[PDB]
Amino acid sequence: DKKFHGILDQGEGVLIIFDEPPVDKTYEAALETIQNMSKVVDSLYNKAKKLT
Amino acid sequence: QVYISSLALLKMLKHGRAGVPMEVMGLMLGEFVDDYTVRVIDVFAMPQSGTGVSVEAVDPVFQAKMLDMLKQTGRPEMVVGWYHSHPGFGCWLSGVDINTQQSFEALSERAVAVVVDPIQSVKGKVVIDAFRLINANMMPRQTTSNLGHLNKPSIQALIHGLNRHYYSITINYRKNELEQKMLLLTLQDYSEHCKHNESVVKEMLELAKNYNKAVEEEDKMTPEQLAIKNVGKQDPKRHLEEHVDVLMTSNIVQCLAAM
Amino acid sequence: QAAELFLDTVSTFTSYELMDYKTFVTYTVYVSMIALERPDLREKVIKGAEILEVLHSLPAVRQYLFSLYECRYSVFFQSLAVVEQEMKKDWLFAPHYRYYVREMRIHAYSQLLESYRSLTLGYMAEAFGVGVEFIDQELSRFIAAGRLHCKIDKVNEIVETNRPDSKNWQYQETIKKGDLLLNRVQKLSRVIN
Amino acid sequence: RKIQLLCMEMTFTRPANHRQLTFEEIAKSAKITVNEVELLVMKALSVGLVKGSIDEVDKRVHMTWVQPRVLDLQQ
Amino acid sequence: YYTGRLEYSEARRTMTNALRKAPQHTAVGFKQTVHKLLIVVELLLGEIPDRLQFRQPSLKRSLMPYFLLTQAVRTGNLAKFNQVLDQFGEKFQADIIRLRHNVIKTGVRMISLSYSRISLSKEMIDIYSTREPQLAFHQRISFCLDIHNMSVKAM
Amino acid sequence: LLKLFTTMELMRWSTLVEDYGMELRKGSTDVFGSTEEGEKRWKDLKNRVVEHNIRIMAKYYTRITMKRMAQLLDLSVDESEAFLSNLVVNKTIFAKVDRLAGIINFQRPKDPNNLLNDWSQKLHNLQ
Amino acid sequence: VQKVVVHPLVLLSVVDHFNRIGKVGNQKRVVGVLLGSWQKKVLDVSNSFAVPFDEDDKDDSVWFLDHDYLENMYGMFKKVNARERIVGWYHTGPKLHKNDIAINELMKRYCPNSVLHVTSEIGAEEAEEVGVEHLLRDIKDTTVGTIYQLQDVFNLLPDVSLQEFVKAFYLKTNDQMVVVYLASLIRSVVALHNLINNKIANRDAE
Amino acid sequence: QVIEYMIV
Repeated sequence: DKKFHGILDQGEGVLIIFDEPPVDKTYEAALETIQNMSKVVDSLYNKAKKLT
Repeated sequence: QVYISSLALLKMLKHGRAGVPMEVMGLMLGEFVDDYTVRVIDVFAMPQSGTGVSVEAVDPVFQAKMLDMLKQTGRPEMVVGWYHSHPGFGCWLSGVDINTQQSFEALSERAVAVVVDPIQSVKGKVVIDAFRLINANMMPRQTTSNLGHLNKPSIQALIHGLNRHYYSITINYRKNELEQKMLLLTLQDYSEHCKHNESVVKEMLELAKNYNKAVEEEDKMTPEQLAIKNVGKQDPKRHLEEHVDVLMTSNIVQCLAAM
Repeated sequence: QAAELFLDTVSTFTSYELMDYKTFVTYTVYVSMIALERPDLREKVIKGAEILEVLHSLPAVRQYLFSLYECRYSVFFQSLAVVEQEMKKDWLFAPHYRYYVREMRIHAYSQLLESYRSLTLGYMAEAFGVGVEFIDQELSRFIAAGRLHCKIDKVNEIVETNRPDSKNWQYQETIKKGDLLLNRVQKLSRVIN
Repeated sequence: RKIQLLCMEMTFTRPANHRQLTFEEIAKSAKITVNEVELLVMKALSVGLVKGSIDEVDKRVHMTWVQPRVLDLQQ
Repeated sequence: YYTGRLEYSEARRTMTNALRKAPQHTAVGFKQTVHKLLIVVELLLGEIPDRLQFRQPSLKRSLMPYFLLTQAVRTGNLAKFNQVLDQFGEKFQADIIRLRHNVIKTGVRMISLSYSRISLSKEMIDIYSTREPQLAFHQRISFCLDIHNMSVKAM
Repeated sequence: LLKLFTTMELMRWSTLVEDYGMELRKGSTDVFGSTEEGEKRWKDLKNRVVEHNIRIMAKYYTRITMKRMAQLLDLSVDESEAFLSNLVVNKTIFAKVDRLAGIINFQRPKDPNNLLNDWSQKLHNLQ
Repeated sequence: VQKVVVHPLVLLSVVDHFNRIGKVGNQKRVVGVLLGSWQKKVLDVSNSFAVPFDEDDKDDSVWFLDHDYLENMYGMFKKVNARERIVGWYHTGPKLHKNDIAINELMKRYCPNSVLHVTSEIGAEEAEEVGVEHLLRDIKDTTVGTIYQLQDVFNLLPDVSLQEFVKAFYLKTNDQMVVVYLASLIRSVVALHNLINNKIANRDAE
Repeated sequence: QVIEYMIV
């Protein structure tokens, strides 16, 4: 909920920064969709499989 | 029968397409051996009037003087006959005949003109046809049975009534290998590769949701070719195919050449 | 889908007879911290003035709720052991409570060690008072699953944590995912159609 | 300064894949240190004579200079 | 499948080729041991939780021992894998280092206390990648679609 | 001021100023003999020593040293870090400044494909 | 300043012109001028005379004219079309020398840009490709139906340094590979939909 | 992978 960088230290007491090369969207859209096509194939399974 | 160098075809389409409709005119140059085999090498673009051009385009000094000039540093032999440049419709020559038919025998019977069409020919098959002097003489040529494709014109009464006088025959074509042969990267993550696979996968998401709705919906209660392919709300599914096609010619190939 | 739908509903159905309340807002506030994201709408859980007054009469799930964000975890595992005794009731039951205690557990440990680049044995023992082997065998089971980024660095007995991000999350996710999807088609696209 | 600039920059013919040398420039320059490392390539890098960055924690001068210079009959 | 009845490189592709023809075939012999035996060999290569236990309720064909050895490796200790092995002893298919291999995939941390404890070039650890590491898996599904063309040659 | 100030080359806080103190001060903004706010604008010129060569080491370099930047600009560590913080909070450079020696690095340690893209961009006698 | 575009009108005209002068001997750099619109990127769309080329056979130090003949064809095509101005001039392929730069300079009279060099682009043939696509029969377009400079050349060659660049290249490939895997999937699914359409169709035609 | 990189 606030800057996604801060891991801090107890011993020497520092604050490491820039943890992430952040989310580029690519895999998130790709993987997500491939999950859809499942729905569509199941529907086909309605027509083709729940017919024959 | 009638032959062309096809430079006359390209200067023909150039002069015609340049001046539509204005019916631009000109007159070509060539040689005669027999009945009607006419090699045409160059068409001569005789100039244009205001908007209506006629026999007055047969000028003394333009075609005479420039026939001497490109007789000298160019096309040496005699002219063939005229042409005419019908925009729009096709080929029928009502007011053209009184300005063309009587002009031929002033030179010779070995003289043809030709109406062309640089509007409706967007094609690579341009409308070209020469003709005869069958003003009179309704009184041989086995042809293998009347040549074929003039029993298939655009058979229209004013055209076929014009074809009583017209009698087109053929248009041959020549070219050489040289001319034929003659006529015959990157971009990576600028924003490019991302923002055309950040784009298209989103339409694969919700267009594949509408493809889900299509296969769920048309599975049952479907008849008469899906009400004629949904002319309305076009078009589900094919869109997905098109999207798939777009990236796989791009997100591989030049990327391939990256390697 | 469960929490938000529940969360943004309020509930009323013909005198709430299938809602059977003394259950519903509880079901929300112990279905939330699985999937409702700990920064985002967990504040909408806490400072949201629609649910806090009706869990006021329900202090057990209340002290189950404000024992995550307040890091008082010596009572939070106590609070989660209550939920593993009222897991008995609901007929949506068995891998829901075993998976549920699994993800309450894993989300509880991942919440703690993410803020630190190095986690000591005494402070992780301070989370309840369990000592060593509970955290050792248990966290080794979690990194055997590989769902946190920590590791039982017993060389010093101080646990290290950087964060490789969720760029790899996808890759690992989609190997299995892709396989399954194609397999379904592989289940169909033969002669049997 | 100027023949130090060109001729102590030109002697940077190290095809060594990516030219990276400072240790040569330590000994090639009869001069005290980082003044020889930065300031020569400061003014060599302001005008177009040498382009490229410098690390001096690493003591590392990267260069991609252009300077179309030599007749080079045997090159 | 009978060719499936050593090597483990292709037992799963002959498991895909094997588990095809049984709508309702037998109750002993042919229909039974192909599935459970081949997924046991699919653990002889070392493939663990997430295809195992929810795929069980299709067959349920006497279903005790081989599943018990699958979680006996999914946990991975010799102490109760002993009583899976010796106390059962008749499970057959007689034809140990693999459940050792599971727990030592972790380590304590990496080295494990100056190269010595027991449990019982891409500087990253193997997360993902944008080079040769993930390319192999990528060209998996591409190959699949290409092999799935066969569909167009069937009408 | 043209050939020195406009061309991206080094400066000094005041030795060019006391070098010009017989000409830039009086000779024949910065009003003061005792005038108010003629001082601070001249202090603004000290900022024109500061923010100029931070554009030079920012336009040119990676990490330098805490000490070497602390002696290029003749300051201590602290007010150089304060001028640096002023120079980053207004979003002029991209400083990976550090307390220890891994100071002001101008680099993208997440590997965007800007490098990939840049590489692609880089890619008589007969008579 | 921009480049040149092409119109194969002038290409067929010069090609037919060297079909003209190809008599016995006379392998000649036959220079003829072009007329057409000259502005930002153009072609000087139409050709003209030559006053045919002969020097001794190779002793190329003597000229051809008339300037009044320049305005014969350039002058009386204005009676036909008034859009034009001379820049372009050609000769044979492929050799050029100081004769050609001396007809650039000596017979200049307008011609600021006329290479038949940075103006190097051989065009599109706009609005008149109907007289090209009819002329692109047998074998078709594709098949249709199917020391200082060289010193600065190798300044931008070397790259095997795979730490950073190598990792980046690896990564991008992986990401794009994935994209293709994602796709090569939904077209396989919709292809399978065409399979069940054809199998239920011929199945009902039983 | 240029050798490795059926679709037509």
